[PDB]
Amino acid sequence: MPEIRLRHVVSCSSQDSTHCAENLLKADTYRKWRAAKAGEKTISVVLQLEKEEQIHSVDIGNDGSAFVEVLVGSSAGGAGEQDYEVLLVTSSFMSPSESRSGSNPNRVRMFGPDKLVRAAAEKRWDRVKIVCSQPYSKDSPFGLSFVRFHS
Repeated sequence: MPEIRLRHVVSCSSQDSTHCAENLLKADTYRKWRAAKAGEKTISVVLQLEKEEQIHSVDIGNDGSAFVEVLVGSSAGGAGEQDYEVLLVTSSFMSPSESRSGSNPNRVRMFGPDKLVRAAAEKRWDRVKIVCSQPYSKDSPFGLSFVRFHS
């Protein structure tokens, strides 16, 4: 099919035990991504792609988040987490105020071809780096409701 699904969280830089970033593998179940701790200032989570393919459109739901960046890369080599290419810079969906109880505390957004670099999006990748950014928590953890990709 002309879609892209996740397999497992290859790399991660912000995930808890029960609500770990691996919960993103089950976008339709009963668990989402939640930073390993509270004080959601900036969390990173690199997920793997069940198959190396290109990227034409992406889907990510914000769970009290505000900025969401996504990088692309392949499992080739795998020396450091800096051998990726900025597929789509951080996307601002919410703010650090409505995430509490002033406005939409949760919203889901997506990306297409215009939001992805053509020089890289058309390159077959099989790894993705998702990094959320925005200081909205302090005692309770949070992050994304789910993450998806589609060619």
